[PDB]
Amino acid sequence: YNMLVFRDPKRRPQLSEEERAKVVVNQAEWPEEFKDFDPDDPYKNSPEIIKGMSSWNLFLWGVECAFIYQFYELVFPKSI
Amino acid sequence: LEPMSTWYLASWAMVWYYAFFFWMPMVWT
Amino acid sequence: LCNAASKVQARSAKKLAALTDAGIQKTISEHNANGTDAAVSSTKRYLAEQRQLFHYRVVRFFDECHYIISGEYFAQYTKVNLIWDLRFLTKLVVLFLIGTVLGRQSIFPPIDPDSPLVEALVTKVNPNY
Amino acid sequence: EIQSRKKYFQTLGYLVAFIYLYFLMPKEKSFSGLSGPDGHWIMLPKGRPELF
Amino acid sequence: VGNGPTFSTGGECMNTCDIQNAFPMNDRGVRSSSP
Amino acid sequence: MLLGGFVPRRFSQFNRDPCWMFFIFSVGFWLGEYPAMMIKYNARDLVYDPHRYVWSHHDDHH
Amino acid sequence: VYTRWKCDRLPVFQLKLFTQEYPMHAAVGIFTIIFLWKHMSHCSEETERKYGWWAGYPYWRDPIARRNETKYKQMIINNDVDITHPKWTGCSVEQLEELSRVV
Amino acid sequence: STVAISVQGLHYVGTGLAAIALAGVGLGIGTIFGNLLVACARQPNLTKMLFNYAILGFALTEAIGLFALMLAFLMLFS
Amino acid sequence: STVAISVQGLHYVGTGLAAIALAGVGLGIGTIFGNLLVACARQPNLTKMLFNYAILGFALTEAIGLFALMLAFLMLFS
Amino acid sequence: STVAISVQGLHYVGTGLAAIALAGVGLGIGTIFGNLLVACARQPNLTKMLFNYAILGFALTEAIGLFALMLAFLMLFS
Amino acid sequence: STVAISVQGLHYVGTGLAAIALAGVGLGIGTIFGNLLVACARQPNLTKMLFNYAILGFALTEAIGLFALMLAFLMLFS
Amino acid sequence: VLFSTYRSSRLVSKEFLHGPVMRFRALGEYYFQRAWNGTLNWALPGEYRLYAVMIPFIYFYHRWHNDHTLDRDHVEKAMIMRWGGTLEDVRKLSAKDQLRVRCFTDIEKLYSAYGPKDTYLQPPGDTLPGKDFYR
Amino acid sequence: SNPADHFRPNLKALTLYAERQHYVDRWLHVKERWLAPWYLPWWSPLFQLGTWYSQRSRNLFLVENHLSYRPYKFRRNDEDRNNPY
Amino acid sequence: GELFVRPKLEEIPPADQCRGFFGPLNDSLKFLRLLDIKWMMNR
Amino acid sequence: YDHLASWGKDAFLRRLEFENGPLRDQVEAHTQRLLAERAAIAK
Amino acid sequence: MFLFFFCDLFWLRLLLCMYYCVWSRLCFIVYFNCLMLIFDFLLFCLFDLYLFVGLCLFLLLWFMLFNLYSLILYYCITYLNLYLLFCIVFLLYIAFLFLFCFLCDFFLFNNLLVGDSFMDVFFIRFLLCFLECFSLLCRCLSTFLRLFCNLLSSHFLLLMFFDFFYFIFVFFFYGVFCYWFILFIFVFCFCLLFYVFLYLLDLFAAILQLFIFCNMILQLIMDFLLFLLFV
Ligand SMILES: CCCCCCCCCCCCCCCCCC(=O)OC[C@H](COP(=O)([O-])OCC(O)COP(=O)([O-])OC[C@@H](COC(=O)CCCCCCCCCCCCCCCCC)OC(=O)CCCCCCCCCCCCCCCCC)OC(=O)CCCCCCCCCCCCCCCCC
Ligand SMILES: CCCCCCCCCCCCCCCCCC(=O)OC[C@H](COP(=O)([O-])OCC(O)COP(=O)([O-])OC[C@@H](COC(=O)CCCCCCCCCCCCCCCCC)OC(=O)CCCCCCCCCCCCCCCCC)OC(=O)CCCCCCCCCCCCCCCCC
Ligand SMILES: CCCCCCCCCCCCCCCCCC(=O)OC[C@H](COP(=O)([O-])OCC(O)COP(=O)([O-])OC[C@@H](COC(=O)CCCCCCCCCCCCCCCCC)OC(=O)CCCCCCCCCCCCCCCCC)OC(=O)CCCCCCCCCCCCCCCCC
Ligand SMILES: CCCCCCCCCCCCCCCCCC(=O)OC[C@H](COP(=O)([O-])OCC(O)COP(=O)([O-])OC[C@@H](COC(=O)CCCCCCCCCCCCCCCCC)OC(=O)CCCCCCCCCCCCCCCCC)OC(=O)CCCCCCCCCCCCCCCCC
Ligand SMILES: CCCCCCCCCCCCCCCCCC(=O)OC[C@H](COP(=O)([O-])OCC[N+](C)(C)C)OC(=O)CCCCCCCCCCCCCCCCC
Ligand SMILES: CCCCCCCCCCCCCCCCCC(=O)OC[C@H](COP(=O)(O)OCCN)OC(=O)CCCCCCCCCCCCCCCCC
Ligand SMILES: CCCCCCCCCCCCCCCCCC(=O)OC[C@H](COP(=O)(O)OCCN)OC(=O)CCCCCCCCCCCCCCCCC
Repeated sequence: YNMLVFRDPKRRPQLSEEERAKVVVNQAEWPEEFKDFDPDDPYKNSPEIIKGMSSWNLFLWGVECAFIYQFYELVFPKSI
Repeated sequence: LEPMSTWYLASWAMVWYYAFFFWMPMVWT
Repeated sequence: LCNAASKVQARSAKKLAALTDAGIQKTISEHNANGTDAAVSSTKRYLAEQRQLFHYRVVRFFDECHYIISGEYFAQYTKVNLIWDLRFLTKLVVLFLIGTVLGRQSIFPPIDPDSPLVEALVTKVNPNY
Repeated sequence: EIQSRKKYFQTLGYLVAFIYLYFLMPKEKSFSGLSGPDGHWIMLPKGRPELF
Repeated sequence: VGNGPTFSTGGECMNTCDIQNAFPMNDRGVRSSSP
Repeated sequence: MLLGGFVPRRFSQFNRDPCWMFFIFSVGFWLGEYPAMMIKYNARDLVYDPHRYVWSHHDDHH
Repeated sequence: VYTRWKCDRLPVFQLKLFTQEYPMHAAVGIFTIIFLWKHMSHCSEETERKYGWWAGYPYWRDPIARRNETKYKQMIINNDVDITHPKWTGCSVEQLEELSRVV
Repeated sequence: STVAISVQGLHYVGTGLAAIALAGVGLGIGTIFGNLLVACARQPNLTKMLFNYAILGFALTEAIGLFALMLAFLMLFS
Repeated sequence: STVAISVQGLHYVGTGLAAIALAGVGLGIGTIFGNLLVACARQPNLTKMLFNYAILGFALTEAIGLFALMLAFLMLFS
Repeated sequence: STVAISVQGLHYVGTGLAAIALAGVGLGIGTIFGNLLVACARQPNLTKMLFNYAILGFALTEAIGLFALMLAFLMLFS
Repeated sequence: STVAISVQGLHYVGTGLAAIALAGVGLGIGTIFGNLLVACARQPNLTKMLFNYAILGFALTEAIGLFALMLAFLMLFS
Repeated sequence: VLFSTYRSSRLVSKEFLHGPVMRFRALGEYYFQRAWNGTLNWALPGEYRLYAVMIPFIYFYHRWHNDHTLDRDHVEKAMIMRWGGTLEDVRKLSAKDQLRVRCFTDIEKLYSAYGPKDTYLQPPGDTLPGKDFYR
Repeated sequence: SNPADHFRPNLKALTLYAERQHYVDRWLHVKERWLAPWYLPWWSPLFQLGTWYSQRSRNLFLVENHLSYRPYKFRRNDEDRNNPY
Repeated sequence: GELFVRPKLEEIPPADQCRGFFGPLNDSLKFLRLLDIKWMMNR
Repeated sequence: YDHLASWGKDAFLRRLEFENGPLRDQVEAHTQRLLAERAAIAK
Repeated sequence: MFLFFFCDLFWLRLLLCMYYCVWSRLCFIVYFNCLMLIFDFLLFCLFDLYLFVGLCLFLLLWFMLFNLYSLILYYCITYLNLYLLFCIVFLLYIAFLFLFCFLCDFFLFNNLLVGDSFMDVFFIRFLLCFLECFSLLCRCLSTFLRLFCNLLSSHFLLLMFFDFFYFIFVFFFYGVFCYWFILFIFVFCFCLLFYVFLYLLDLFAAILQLFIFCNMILQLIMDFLLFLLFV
């Protein structure tokens, strides 16, 4: 998949079909982070860097910073 | 336009000459 | 006008079927069987829960105030708490500015009568605004 | 080891320089005169009355 | 295992590079990123 | 050279990496400055400078 | 083993690089520097007023005049120059006094 | 008698003339791609190589159009 | 004597000249498609890769036409 | 009567006219690369040799544009 | 009435018009080399002779360009 | 004999500031020393996060510099020329008046060449002060 | 005009002025100080390198006899084409 | 382009074969070879 | 590279370790089977 | 007059120090042709044909740090002056030319006299030699002019389009709430498309112009190189 121009790398298969069919999948040994692993969304279960901090919260934080940058002089103007 | 100007061309070109004679060796090594 | 509506409905149906949430699918099936609206029911449930949790919010507020005043909050202070406090301060500042703008009901400070800018007010193209 | 130490010191110096340039250094020849120098002459003769 | 780096590659694929022979090939047929 | 790295699948994943967290904060700043300019520079109480015809850059550069 | 880039210090490597690796380029660069400082190192006051200021020349304070005034005051004070000399004024001191009494 | 006149509006005329140079450049670029399509259909095995040469030609041809456009800005902003 | 004159309507003249820059752009685009048909007719299996390159050529040619059009509208409003 | 007039914005017109010469240079370059792309597909083994000649034409074709560009400056800055 | 006027700024227009003549010279050179590339692929064994003839054609076109520049410089100065 | 031409002549011990240097190298190496971080001529790396972090920071500091140091000069010139031609005359105004004037300057900047020209051209019959108001 | 103003260096800090006469004289003093000592004979290549080219250039300047007028290099105003003074 | 090999003494044509602006400057006109630039170029 | 141990592994490094680690064959098989199923469903 | 200023690379210098205190491989180069001049084996040159590699790499690094990063708004190209670029190209081109000339091998210039003995020497070949000698200097001038003009035009266009986009976005976004919202949406989508297209075009053109800038110098060098065959 892509996010703007950034494309998610994909691992090339190395096993042939015959050898691949003989592989037994045991997700019990997999880490909890990667279970029901999906190439199209591998980070769905990945933990958040900060608990309770959503992406929308950061977006709103940036918007608030912009609003401050544009409106602070309106409330606390300073002379030349 | 300053890009077509010459009233301070020497000082302006000192940047390139410094890069060539002093910074290129550091990048080289 | 009709083909577009059918296409939008089909896309929404595909997306609704795509989700693999057991609770959401179960609620959707139950409401479809009963012919009711799931989203409205969820809204009413949330409003009822909030109505029943008001005094819980009050108690939590007092407990948090005691926790902060006691100094226990700063004893275990970490970088994450610093990040949250910075977010909190930013929201406080922006809210203060918005409150001032609304309080004076004008983006810019009003012009005093003795200011030389009064002419601009006199020369408004549309006095109504 | 040598390069790591040298680059650490260079990084500190460049950080200080960047801060000073982009947040403290005023631009020369300001219209109001409130910030920055307007230029001045140097290498002026001194103690050479015969020069004039 | 650790998070340490390894022999640098330069963002190159060794199965098609001009010096691919210098990189050993494993059983799976993938040339190594290093000697 | 755009070879690899963490790539969030959607908006909600931007919080799974500090670098993308900073990126989304910056994007929020970028996009939210425009509405701020809309509100500030299209305000009812905004008034043109009475002395705007006293001087302008057009006469200066001319 | 010995290598210029790895064993020599930075100034030594710089001299070696620009003397035994790129000497002609260095010579041309020095020539061009000399030319630039010999023919492109002057700016008249009018040129400075036209293009020498970011937002425009602030005629309301004329910093060029103040700069020249400081320059000339410093020169006169340090060099002990008698600006009342006839060559500067074109007239004798007595004529200067007569003019001062007249005006 | 000696009379000196300075017409301001002439800079528009010169600016428009320079824009005409883009007619050749735009046409020239289309010529390159036209040959590219007629060449890829004659030897598709080299399509990637041809596409590379086509792009190089596009820039060189495009570079000239920028020269004219620069003059347009110079006179339009002076 | 020093005389300064300001002719208003000249901006119409300059704008019209920039419009002529679209003659080559329109011709160039038509040339690309004409070549595309021949390439498709002489190599019918490559009906998509050629189409993509034709679009790419059109985009670049359109870009040149848009650079000129910016001056055409800008002078018309100057 | 003897009247001398000096119109001080005419150098814009001459500069634009000289800039028009760049249309031919751009068109010629596009023609060169169009022939190059359609010639490589015919004799790919000599691709490299053709490219050298193509650049030579560009070197001998871009130079002419410089003269016209040179005149533009000699009149734009005077 | 008899009125004699001497406009000092009309030589710029003439210089620009003469410079337009180079658009044909540049395009002619592009045509020469475009055919040269085609001919070389057709019969690569005669590359040198074709290159020699192409140079001869370029020289003649360049000579015409020199004549145009001579008129341009004369009007620009005189 | 006075100074050595060889880099081997050490001036400090091998353990001087080892810890901070190791921390700095850890900062440098974690994201850059990777297979996917293939640079193009040392200037364009392959790690996406490097772009995502560096572009906003560069833009932020450049914009701060431009706003607080460069455009400020134009704003001050406009205020001075339009309100007396002297700094003291501008300072005679209040902070709110200066804010209004500076925001009008921002309006003019935003309009540029794509907007109404009455902002700097005085229509005939206008009662507002002209260019010779302070002369 | 405004778009053209965006192509200027953004980190100008200080500007210094100096007359050509003053620093040329100071350079001549330094050159004399370093070439004066007895242990540098006049026939040494270093001394000739220091002096001969400058002497030749100055002699060429003095010998110059031009029918046209060359305006002063360091006037107050050099932007007026119709006023060489 | 390619390597250049100086001609041998026997491979150099005689001076009399060279042509000037109008014609060869043979006997009774040899001293005119000095002044004829085109003859020198051809030689 | 002991000085890097404090930094640990990020999401991308954990993904790479999981995919190319000792469980690489299982992950490859699962991913290929899932992709084949999705392709079949699409058709 | 002595002006003291600084380049706009201090942060990039800091990043170079931080990320290159340890070695890293380089496999992608803008101008790779400076390393592979000879393609047929057994051919070798006694001239220092590989002397231009270091200068090429450094120039690529410098111009890439400046031009590519200039797409970021408010980033300054400190060296963007016509005569400064002229000085740079003069240095490089004339240095290589004087390296060839100091060799004091006049036969090296035999190829300047174009044509064969059949062509008239004075009226054809000599004129061609004159034109080629002029064309060398014209190539230098064209290189520097192209490098200057490409950047200047690209950035002018970017500034103008960004100004227009700012104007329409700020002063006409209210149309979203009005009955003519569709027109504004169409215009906004077109502006976004144009923004993306311009950024991609500039990114590609900067690298391509650097490639051409180095290729002109390499062509100058190659025009006077002679290869011997091993036996
Ligand atoms: C200067 C001062 C002036 C002061 C004036 C006075 C001020 C007021 C004073 C008091 C007056 C008396 C009280 C009046 C109250 C009236 C409101 C009320 O009670 O609402 C409850 C009522 C629901 O009550 P209910 O039916 O009992 O609910 C039962 C359940 O609880 C249902 O539960 P639920 O689970 O459903 O809960 C969700 C529900 C409940 O949520 C809410 O309660 C919402 C908020 C309620 C207050 C709304 C006030 C609105 C007042 C005007 C706008 C002010 C700003 C509002 C900002 C809201 C932000 C969210 O959400 C909604 O209501 C959704 C509404 C939005 C639907 C969006 C669908 C758009 C489809 C478009 C398709 C187009 C296709 C075209 C194809 C063409 C092809 C050719 O909701 C509404 O009426 C919603 C109205 C929303 C209007 C929005 C208008 C925005 C402006 C126009 C759009 C411009 C931009 C976009 C243009 C795009 C191009 C076209
Ligand atoms: C066995 C003994 C054991 C002793 C154990 C002792 C243990 C305890 C520690 C001892 C105490 C500390 C010792 C010093 C440590 C220094 C730092 C360090 O460790 O560095 C790493 C390293 C440690 O040594 P190592 O690795 O063991 O061995 C070194 C290698 O052997 C050779 O290295 P390399 O050749 O590879 O590289 C040397 C150098 C290349 O070589 C040079 O650069 C040397 C030559 C430079 C000349 C520059 C001036 C030229 C002027 C023009 C000429 C004037 C002529 C005048 C003639 C007379 C006129 C009358 O490389 C560099 O330039 C890159 C490194 C630069 C470092 C960064 C500098 C800035 C840091 C700023 C931090 C603070 C920021 C502000 C904070 C503010 C807070 C509010 O040391 C160096 O690399 C040495 C760097 C020296 C730089 C000197 C620059 C001077 C600039 C200012 C001049 C002021 C002049 C004023 C004149 C006024 C007139 C009015
Ligand atoms: C004690 C030192 C030695 C004393 C003397 C010893 C015995 C004689 C030595 C040889 C003398 C050669 C005479 C001329 C030969 C033919 C060439 C020619 O035509 O020359 C014209 C003219 C000389 O005039 P002249 O023909 O003798 O007759 C006077 C005429 O009446 C004037 O007529 P004009 O119309 O030509 O006048 C225009 C103007 C024309 O003036 C110019 O155009 C000046 C050109 C300067 C060229 C510099 C060459 C070296 C460049 C190295 C690479 C730099 C890269 C970029 C770096 C940028 C950032 C710093 O003339 C002047 O005012 C001449 C003043 C020259 C002052 C030289 C000061 C050099 C400072 C170097 C600073 C380097 C900083 C590096 C910092 C690194 C830190 C890590 O300029 C030169 O010859 C320039 C080169 C002078 C070389 C001197 C020996 C080496 C340097 C020793 C001092 C080092 C100081 C370091 C300070 C560090 C502070 C941090
Ligand atoms: C009168 C007012 C004052 C001014 C007087 C001026 C006199 C002028 C005389 C006439 C000259 C005529 C010709 C002028 C032509 C100019 C052309 C020009 O500008 O071209 C642009 C061009 C721009 O080049 P660029 O591409 O920007 O790169 C050059 C950069 O320097 C960056 O290049 P880079 O990074 O490749 O350079 C290597 C770099 C490698 O990287 C590093 O090393 C990193 C650090 C970089 C430093 C340099 C950047 C500076 C950034 C801005 C300033 C920083 C903050 C300063 C704060 C000042 C506060 C007032 O290393 C260094 O820079 C070595 C020096 C490191 C110093 C470290 C000192 C540590 C001290 C620690 C003390 C601790 C005490 C503890 C006590 C405890 C007690 C208990 O300039 C040059 O190439 C250089 C032009 C210089 C010409 C010579 C001028 C004469 C020397 C003047 C020295 C004055 C010293 C006294 C000042 C006192 C304060 C007021
Ligand atoms: C090899 C190819 C590389 C391709 C890189 C592609 C990057 C894709 C970026 C997507 C959009 C990013 C948006 C960032 C927003 C930041 C905050 C903000 O407000 O920005 C507004 C700014 C400007 O947006 P604006 O114009 O809307 O600003 C409006 C502001 N007013 C109204 C005040 C004028 O955003 C940009 O300038 C983004 C342009 C990015 C173009 C690509 C640059 C690539 C070259 C630099 C690479 C650096 C890598 C360094 C790595 C380390 C090296 C050692
Ligand atoms: C894809 C869609 C979604 C995308 C989202 C992306 C982010 C966008 C976020 C948008 C945020 C709000 C945008 C604000 C737009 C401009 C607001 C403004 O100030 O405009 C009002 C302005 C008043 O000034 P006026 O008197 O008309 O003339 C001024 C001339 N000196 O007059 C005008 O400008 C004329 C406006 C006429 C049309 C009005 C339309 C809105 C009507 C309902 C508004 C209700 C708002 C309630 C908020 C209450 C605030 C206290
Ligand atoms: C040659 C001198 C002859 C006359 C005698 C002068 C003696 C002055 C008193 C000195 C006392 C302190 C000495 C400390 C040790 C100095 C060691 C030294 O010189 O090392 C040079 C060192 C750089 O060393 P490096 O190049 O890395 O390798 C060296 C090995 N080859 O460089 C450094 O790190 C800098 C160390 C500077 C130490 C001070 C030097 C002062 C010299 C002054 C000379 C002028 C006369 C002084 C007279 C004083 C009278 C009281």
